[PDB]
Amino acid sequence: QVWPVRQVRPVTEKLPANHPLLTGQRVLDALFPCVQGGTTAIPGAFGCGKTVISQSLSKYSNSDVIIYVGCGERGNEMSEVLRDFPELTMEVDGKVESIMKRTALVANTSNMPVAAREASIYTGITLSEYFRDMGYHVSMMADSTSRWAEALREISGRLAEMPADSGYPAYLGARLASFYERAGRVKCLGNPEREGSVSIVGAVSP
Amino acid sequence: QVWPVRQVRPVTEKLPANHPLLTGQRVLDALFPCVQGGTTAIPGAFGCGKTVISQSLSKYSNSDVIIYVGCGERGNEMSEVLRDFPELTMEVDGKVESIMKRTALVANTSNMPVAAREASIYTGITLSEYFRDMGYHVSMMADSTSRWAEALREISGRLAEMPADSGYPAYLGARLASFYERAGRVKCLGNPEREGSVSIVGAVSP
Amino acid sequence: SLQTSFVTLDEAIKITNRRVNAIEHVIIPRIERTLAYIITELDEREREE
Amino acid sequence: VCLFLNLANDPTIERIITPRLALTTAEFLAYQCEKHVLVILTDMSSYAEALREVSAAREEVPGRRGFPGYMYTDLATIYERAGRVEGRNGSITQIPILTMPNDDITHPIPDLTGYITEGQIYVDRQLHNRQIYPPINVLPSLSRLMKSAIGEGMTRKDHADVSNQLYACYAIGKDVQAMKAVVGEEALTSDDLLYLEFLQKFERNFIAQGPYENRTVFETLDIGWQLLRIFPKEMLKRIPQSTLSEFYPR
Amino acid sequence: VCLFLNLANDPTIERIITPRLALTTAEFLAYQCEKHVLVILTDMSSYAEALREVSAAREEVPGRRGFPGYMYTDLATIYERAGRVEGRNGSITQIPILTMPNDDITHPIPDLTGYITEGQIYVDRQLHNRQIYPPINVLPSLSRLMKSAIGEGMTRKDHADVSNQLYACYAIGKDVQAMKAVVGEEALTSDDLLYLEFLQKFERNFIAQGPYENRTVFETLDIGWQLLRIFPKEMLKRIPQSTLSEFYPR
Repeated sequence: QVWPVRQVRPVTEKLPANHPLLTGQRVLDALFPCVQGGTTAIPGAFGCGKTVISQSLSKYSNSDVIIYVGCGERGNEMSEVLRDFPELTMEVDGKVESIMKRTALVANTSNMPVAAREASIYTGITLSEYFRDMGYHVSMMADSTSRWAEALREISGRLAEMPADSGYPAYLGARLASFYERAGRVKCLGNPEREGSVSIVGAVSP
Repeated sequence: QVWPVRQVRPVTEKLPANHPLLTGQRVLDALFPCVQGGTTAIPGAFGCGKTVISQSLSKYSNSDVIIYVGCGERGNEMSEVLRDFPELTMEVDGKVESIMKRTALVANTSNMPVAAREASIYTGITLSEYFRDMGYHVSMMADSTSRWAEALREISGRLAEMPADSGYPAYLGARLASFYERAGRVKCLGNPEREGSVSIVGAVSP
Repeated sequence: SLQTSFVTLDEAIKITNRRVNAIEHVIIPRIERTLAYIITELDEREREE
Repeated sequence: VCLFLNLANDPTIERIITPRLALTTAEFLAYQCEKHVLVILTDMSSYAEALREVSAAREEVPGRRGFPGYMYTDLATIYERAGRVEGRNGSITQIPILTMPNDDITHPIPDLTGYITEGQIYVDRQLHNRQIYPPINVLPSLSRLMKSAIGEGMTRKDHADVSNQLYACYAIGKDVQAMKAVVGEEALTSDDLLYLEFLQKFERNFIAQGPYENRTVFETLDIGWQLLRIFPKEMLKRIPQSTLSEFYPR
Repeated sequence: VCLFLNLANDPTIERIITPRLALTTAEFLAYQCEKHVLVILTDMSSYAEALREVSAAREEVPGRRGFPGYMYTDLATIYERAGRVEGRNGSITQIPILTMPNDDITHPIPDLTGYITEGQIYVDRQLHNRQIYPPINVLPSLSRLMKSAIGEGMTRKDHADVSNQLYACYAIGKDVQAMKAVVGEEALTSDDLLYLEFLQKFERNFIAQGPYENRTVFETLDIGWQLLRIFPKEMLKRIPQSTLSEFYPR
């Protein structure tokens, strides 16, 4: 099927979140826990560990599907995923299965076109909603949404628009809010009663 | 002959500077030596004993030609230089002569046009590059380079140009580096095989 | 009595020097840092207007 | 060697195409003639300043301190032309050189460079004023590809643990050095003096090298262990026990 | 209860008419059906962001931070729809709810809102991080209609003096605690320790309440007196003698 990446896929109802999203870290599990269907932000300077936290979370969490959006970041950080993941496995019925059999990547590195950093984000959150509708629990890692904001500022500059704050357009907060409002636990549209969920973990690069 | 002040004069080759600039003070000649073709900076402030440098350069030095530059000095501070400099003397071949037989002055005050207080440094360096191409060793001195940078900032401001750190124009370090890159020892263009030098002494007022 | 004086004066000297070194190495540098930061941020607000 | 020299009395707007000429030459030599190239780009600060000047010339949206808003997407088209590819036996190792204005690492140039590159080597002024060479401060330094390049069969089994322990000990020593500037020389413990000894011996034996001395990595690791033996093996709380059983007594 | 809901997945330009349909119902109910209405307006900051978003698309001379230059006259046509009118037995009370960006009370939105409303209730982050609920910081909070709603015949004759003395004591205790943390835990005077005990017991017993606890006004005043009894009656300079004589000795 074909779906417009800027329209939210419908549901029957949005339910509250009642289950933990288990990372592998002692902190972030003891002190500041996320839930299945929550929204997280990891702000930090360069060299602090946003990408390592994101990749460990995508390797060892308890989610059924993992979507990894690399939006305007290093191209050697997608070759570390395509090399590490086919070797890591998980146990199900005695049989071992690699964790790349349940992962999808959407890469637009930092020297790729700047206008396709927006189309990347919307491409990921629309794949998180297609699998949630099947009854799965999806987690979506958006690495440096700040690059999406920078793409927006560049395009807004080419249009000769009036800036709002530090150069960014006046509608930045609206885009961010309506993107983070797509995460949650849902009762899925359709007659067989399912229950799905989409968590979003967004890295910020101040 | 007529020469544009914002164009460097051509040479045959830029040599490395390997000969002292004798000033006559025991300090500045033993502990902190300068070379013929070097670049110096002093602090131009009140009551710091600053005239020793220019007076030593003019009277007792191995230079052949002296070029003094005031870049927007106060009104009564210029009246002191234009009074003192025609009084200094040297001894040559046993006789006593006036230093204004081998000296040229560029004199601006704070109310003279802002585009003359900015192009003063370039007039001075072009005169010294003209006397270097004869075979001489020139030593230029720019008094209060800060009063030049402020006229630069004001000329920028007039053209409604985006400011940079502390309001100064964007091209401040480029100008300050391409100015001091005009000093040094060179092998002069032309047939009778000579060699010259230009030594710049700037003054800053932090 | 002289020795008793000596001892109390010796400890009070150390306490006061500790206070001086604290105000000189911990407090004043921090204030100067948060002053330079404010100057920078005001310079940045002007460039947007 | 192939040099592309643009000096300080040369056109400013031609500083924008110099690194791209250099990198096109590098990519031809590496991905078509299959060599190992090393690219040195000197003063990306002057490149960034020429870029700011051209941006201000035509009134575009600025970022911090007047630099264009697209400076990240512009530096990334230069830094990202460096690596290996599948099926070809060449590579490109880039080593830009920066100058941080006022030694500030939060300035737009170092800050945007550190978000793009895979580490950085920090050259310190405080160590230069003590006549130390090379004046490299290892705490604000980083290399993001080290974890996959060291270890058993690559350098030696203990590389990573020695590195992490040297980092921890250096940081605690620099903490003690600043505590003693307030509480005095005679208020420290028996372990704070161990840390203050480690600091001196580290800065003078490990860092300081001499400008023509070529230390194989095993010599470096031996020096690191000689420095770590200052402490009892119970203070080294980052090294596993089966590594301390094999490498600490020797 | 009547609800008007604009969620963060809804259009942004609706937020401009939302607080005006909610205030047109409240005016029909109060001044035509004669009932007492309570209007809650959640995120008066999102409304101003939508205002700025419409003003930036019209290429208008911006205000501070980019918000429109007529944002004062715009918030005043929302806030000033509240009160009682003659001859009609209905009222409207308004409780907007802002969120200050970066906890900054000099941002345009809180600034301009303070010029229009009668006071403010300030929710603090420092009190939140220490497990206090409700985390209300009473030093920058204010209510400008309090003087005429309290006192003898309305609540109790000792209300204003207790409130004034509690405020003054809290201020003096904060100014003490600052330098107590800075210079000397033992250089504190004998009464510069009573203000710190008052700080602790006031933030734990008066402010901290419980998310379902409904105190009367007289219980609040009794707790205020229990706290004021920490100090000898000579240190309460903001309370008259006739009130101290009647309420202190219990």
